[PDB]
Amino acid sequence: KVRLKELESRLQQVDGFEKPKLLLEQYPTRPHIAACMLYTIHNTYDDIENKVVADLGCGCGVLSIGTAMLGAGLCVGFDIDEDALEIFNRNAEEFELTNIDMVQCDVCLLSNRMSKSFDTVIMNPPFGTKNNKGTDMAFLKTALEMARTAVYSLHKSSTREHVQKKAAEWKIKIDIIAELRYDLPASYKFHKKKSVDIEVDLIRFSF
Amino acid sequence: MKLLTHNLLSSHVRGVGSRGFPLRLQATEVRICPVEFNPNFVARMIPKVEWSAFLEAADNLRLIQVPKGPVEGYEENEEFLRTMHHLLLEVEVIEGTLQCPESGRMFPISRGIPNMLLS
Ligand SMILES: *CCC(=O)N1C[C@@H]2[C@H](C1)[C@@H](c1cccc(Cl)c1)C[C@H]2Oc1ccc(NC(C)=O)cc1
Ligand SMILES: C[S@@+](CC[C@H](N)C(=O)[O-])C[C@H]1O[C@@H](n2cnc3c(N)ncnc32)[C@H](O)[C@@H]1O
Repeated sequence: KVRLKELESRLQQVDGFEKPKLLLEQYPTRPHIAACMLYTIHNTYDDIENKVVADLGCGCGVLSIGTAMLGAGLCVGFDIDEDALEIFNRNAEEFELTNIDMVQCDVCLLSNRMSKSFDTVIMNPPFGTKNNKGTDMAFLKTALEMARTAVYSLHKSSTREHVQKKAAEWKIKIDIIAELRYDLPASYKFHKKKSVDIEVDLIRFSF
Repeated sequence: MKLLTHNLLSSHVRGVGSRGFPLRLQATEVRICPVEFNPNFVARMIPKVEWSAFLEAADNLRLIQVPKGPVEGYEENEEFLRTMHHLLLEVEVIEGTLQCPESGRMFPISRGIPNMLLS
């Protein structure tokens, strides 16, 4: 049994990006965010232990590392950037976690790939506009195609109504399980009154 | 890349439409990596494995005596679950290729990571 503070402590030991790529919105999932999110997924919903899990936009691996310590049978991380994945591999090896794999790919181009191959999908996606919609919405479409049971994701709280509308169109059950805030990299604050932090919803999608 | 991961990457839901095809695996470098045995997980995975694709991949990695399908009583067969644990999770492709059946293009596996981009 891993307690919440213990989990968060461990996730503080995950090393981040060596030269984060701004265009890909590279920042590690923040330890308190990841710990509360994964602890809920495991202890409230039982959506990790003995499951096969996908982490979309896995980065340096914070969410996957935590998932692997909570009893997953296998967590597979997916990211477009090889440099992120090199770091993730290093982190997994440091933690001695061998119930992990990772794959380099573009999550927005996974139509009909790994359909219903995972129990659970978890993600902290990018938000940038990609073909008229948030990249997070492209990630969501992929996640729902890949997942059998549940998707857990962080979306801007400012987009809540849009997410709710798409879930209804898709006949997906949606539950907003927490309202969270965390700091973006300082370099993201490019106009005077832009907040340093971002308000997100942790959302559980299910079928 | 583990063989369970190859199986998921390669998978298609079988239905009324035509058969999909797996990625053909070749390897130049393999390593054995112990994973803590989770018999509950392995038993859950048995009915989800696409067995023809698993057998092809295992043969290409020079694995031997590979179970040819799910055995009688397999949730109670600790030996079969232990064997499948090893073959699905502990045999890692480090350097290799995945070949797309519809194009013939090679997608490289390097440092254990498949690169599925169309570079
Ligand atoms: C038969 C295999 C094949 O056609 N592809 C196209 C790539 C990749 C392999 C697909 C895929 C299959 C199974 C698992 C995964 Cl993780 C991925 C998806 C498809 O993805 C891409 C990614 C990038 C591009 N473009 C560029 C410019 O790189 C196209 C397609
Ligand atoms: C906020 S970071 C995710 C944080 C991650 N959970 C971690 O702990 O490092 C967003 C990630 O999405 C990846 N990414 C961006 N666009 C992508 C795409 N189209 N497909 C896959 N990964 C993508 C980035 O490279 C980056 O690692």
